[PDB]
Amino acid sequence: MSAPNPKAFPLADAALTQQILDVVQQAANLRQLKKGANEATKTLNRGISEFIIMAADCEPIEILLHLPLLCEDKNVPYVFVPSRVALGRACGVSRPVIAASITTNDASAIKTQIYAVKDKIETLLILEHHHH
Ligand SMILES: [Mg+2]
Repeated sequence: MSAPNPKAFPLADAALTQQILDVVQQAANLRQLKKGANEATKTLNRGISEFIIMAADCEPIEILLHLPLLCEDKNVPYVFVPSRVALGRACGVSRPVIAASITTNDASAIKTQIYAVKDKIETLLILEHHHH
């Protein structure tokens, strides 16, 4: 266990973290999720990312620092959760995950839950701090 990197902003609080992890889990089961920094980057480049989740304890943190920049340029919501171990479990994997992307599906059974998370993230972004 490690504390969130100072560059890991915005950081979802405990409540938002659980909300995010639960949606990530449902997205994993519905195969509406991409895992890893590279796969996440590609969803952004393709415009198929509803939102990006990153681990604040990613080490080294540099491997994912391009994501906040990319999301800001693409107007895509992004947030950091405190644990890569927890995000890994939510992704339905026995390994830590440092980045994940919930992909687009307007007919998704969990569309409303994804939209709810997006709105929460967007509100956080409005409250200061940008990577640019
Ligand atoms: Mg830019």
